[PDB]
Amino acid sequence: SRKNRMKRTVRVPAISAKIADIPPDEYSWRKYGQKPIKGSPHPRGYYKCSTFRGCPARKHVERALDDPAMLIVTYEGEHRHNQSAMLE
Ligand SMILES: [Zn+2]
Repeated sequence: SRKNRMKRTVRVPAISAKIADIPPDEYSWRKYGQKPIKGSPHPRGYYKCSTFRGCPARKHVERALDDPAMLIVTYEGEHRHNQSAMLE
């Protein structure tokens, strides 16, 4: 084997008045069901990235335990998008 990677980042926008656990993205996404984490209450949602076809990748959304306000995003697979797709 040729190999797959997982990366993590934390999201939390300062500018907006209210924090949403389902916030807006630069690109569209598709959502799958949600499943619980044992020992950590906080449902983890499964999402896929939809922007422009040919994009390989899947992602999961999780909430920070430090503070419920911060969001954790785990991306698998690389993302390649066309700027015109946003318009699009
Ligand atoms: Zn993507």
